[PDB]
Amino acid sequence: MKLMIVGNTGSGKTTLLQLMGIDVKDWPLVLVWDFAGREEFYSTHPHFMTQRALYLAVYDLSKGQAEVDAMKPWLFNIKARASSSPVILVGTHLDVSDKILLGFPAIRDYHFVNATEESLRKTII
Ligand SMILES: Nc1nc2c(ncn2[C@@H]2O[C@H](COP(=O)(O)OP(=O)(O)O)[C@@H](O)[C@H]2O)c(=O)[nH]1
Repeated sequence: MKLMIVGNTGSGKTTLLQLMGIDVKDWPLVLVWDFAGREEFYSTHPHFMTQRALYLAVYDLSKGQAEVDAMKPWLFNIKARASSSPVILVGTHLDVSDKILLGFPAIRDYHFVNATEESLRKTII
């Protein structure tokens, strides 16, 4: 369960959390979301978490075609949250390797990267 530490900027939130723009920690049940202020707490209304989200669904492409299949449930939950929500599939680990669901969200594009060096970055719109 969650502990949400809310208050205007400057109130003591971060210093209080002595107890042990958004800072999510685990406090050893074991609980902590620490919000800098008003703007940051507003941003996490469920409306925004579901409806103003652009998703990168990232998978490791060198395990095979069961990790494009471990991903279908992600794509199904992404759809449960909001069914119009854009998704960009990215398989990583191109450098190390020898399928793409036409129920699923609006899959915007799909890339094959080596996530480790410069060569997607513009498709992110
Ligand atoms: N060769 C190669 N290694 C990668 C690539 N992407 C991630 N890695 C490595 O694989 C591991 C994956 O870790 P990480 O980036 O933390 O994965 P995360 O759990 O999804 O956040 C790291 O050691 C990376 O150095 C890639 O595209 N190519």
